[PDB]
Amino acid sequence: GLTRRKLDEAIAKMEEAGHQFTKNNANHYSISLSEAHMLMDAAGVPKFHER
DNA sequence: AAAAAAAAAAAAAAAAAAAAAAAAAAAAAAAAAAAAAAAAAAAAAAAAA
Repeated sequence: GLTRRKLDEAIAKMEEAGHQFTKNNANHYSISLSEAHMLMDAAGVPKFHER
């Protein structure tokens, strides 16, 4: 449920760190499930409890 | 000479079998539906006119 602009904001906040968004056989960003968790953990979306 | 008694006979009654008829069951189809499998059109990502 993250709009494209929100997801680009999240990856602009995240990617400059040491993390690399692992790509599959192609360049397509193959964000692992844990990668997605971390991304939206620090993306700024409050959890169902922390909100 | 005639009567009665005795003996060798047809007709009716009872039981079983073979013809046929109807219904039900096994089967043996030609047709359809559902599920499965083998390709395809908008969106997304990175390096470069």
